Amino acid sequence: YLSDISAQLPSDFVQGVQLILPSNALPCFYVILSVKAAIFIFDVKQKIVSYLDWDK
Amino acid sequence: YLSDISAQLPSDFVQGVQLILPSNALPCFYVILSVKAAIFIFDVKQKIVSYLDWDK
Amino acid sequence: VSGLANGNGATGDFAGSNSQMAQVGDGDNSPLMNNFRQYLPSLPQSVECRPFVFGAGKPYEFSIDCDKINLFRGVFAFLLYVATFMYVFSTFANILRNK
Amino acid sequence: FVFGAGKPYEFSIDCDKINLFRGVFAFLLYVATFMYVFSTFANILRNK
Amino acid sequence: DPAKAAFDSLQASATEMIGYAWAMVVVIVGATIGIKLFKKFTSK
Amino acid sequence: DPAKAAFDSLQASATEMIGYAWAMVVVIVGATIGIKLFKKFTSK
Repeated sequence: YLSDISAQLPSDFVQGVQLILPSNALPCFYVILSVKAAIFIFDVKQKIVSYLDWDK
Repeated sequence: YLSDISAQLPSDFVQGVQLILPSNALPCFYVILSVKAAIFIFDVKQKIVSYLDWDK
Repeated sequence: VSGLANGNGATGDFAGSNSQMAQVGDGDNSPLMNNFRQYLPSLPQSVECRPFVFGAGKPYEFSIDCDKINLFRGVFAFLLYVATFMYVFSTFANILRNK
Repeated sequence: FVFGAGKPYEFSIDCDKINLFRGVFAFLLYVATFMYVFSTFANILRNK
Repeated sequence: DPAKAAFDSLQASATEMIGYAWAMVVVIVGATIGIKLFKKFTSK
Repeated sequence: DPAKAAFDSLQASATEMIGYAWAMVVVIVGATIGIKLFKKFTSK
């Protein structure tokens, strides 16, 4: 779905962002995206251990 | 993850915080962090008592 | 059923799900959630602070200086770390509370 | 858009500075959908 | 017309200043939209 | 130039006052950011 609803920041609104941005800004964002993934693997793996109660 | 995204409050914005802060401020924050822990032990221990229904 | 969770493998009738469970992943790396990463919005990077000059050459020339902007970047860093520590923490605590 | 057709006080809100807004507005709508599709796949087993 | 000359000078000057202003507003609006995105990504 | 002397004095005075102001704003902004953090920690 995400292929045709795509747009990029105009080139005039860069000089702004690159005057305010700290160093830990983008690094932080990536963390918020890695914490998500981790929780999805935990969830899938927790539901495969519950299939051990189907043989009783 | 929390080791490289680390930053500390600049030293000029202290004189402010130390003019407004009550006495029960930081003590309260710690409570909000202890209530969290407690609920995590309750949850883990409540799921070990449900394994008593796997032997039937 | 233990080998499709340990990541050791399964041999038998459970030998088809050993390729479906490789797509799920292990740790932080998930082939399924890395498909979403070629389509991430391109955000600009971080450079050192340069001044901005209003009115180059004219009697009315002034410049927004960097000394009072560097102080903002200091407070801004802090308020982004505090807001991530209070997210990582609170997501470990409520791992069994189905959010 | 033209305010005051024909009169001495005729002015027009131009398109050059409106086309720039539509540029930033597109971006801020894609960012807000990518961060919705993503977060709904991740929490598919967390009963929302 | 000693007035026409004067009125023309002041319009010229005004046009120059509006140009410098359209610059400054794009630098500041950039910054504001950039603080608002990062804060959002961070807090539910 | 009895005017040059005067104009110079007033600029000197102005510079001094801007210095005192940059102080006051850091004390008040500190306080405001400190009330906003504590309230957040307390209410979901």
